[PDB]
Amino acid sequence: GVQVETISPGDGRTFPKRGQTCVVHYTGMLEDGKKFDSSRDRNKPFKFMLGKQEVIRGWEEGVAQMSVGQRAKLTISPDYAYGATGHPGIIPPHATLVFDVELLKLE
Ligand SMILES: [N+]
Repeated sequence: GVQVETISPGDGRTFPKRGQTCVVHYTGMLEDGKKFDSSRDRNKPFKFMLGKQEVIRGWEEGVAQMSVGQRAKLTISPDYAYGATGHPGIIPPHATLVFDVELLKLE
């Protein structure tokens, strides 16, 4: 599943609901700490609509437990990310992913 650990608290009241657009900044890493993706490097926030499955299951379930303004570390198992096949060339098979995610606002 996905484990959510707080890095900096959000408002503790406003939680994402299915259908809303989450605007986040994130950095993805492999178990070892190797960065594979980061909206922060592109200095452009990433947006996705909750419930539309346009992101991995771990994001759908983990970001829904975060509140606006919160920054958390999500540790995601293979079955909630890219599974056995992974994404050859970027993500290994059966990879446990770690994401540093900050929820900036909801639209
Ligand atoms: N995959």
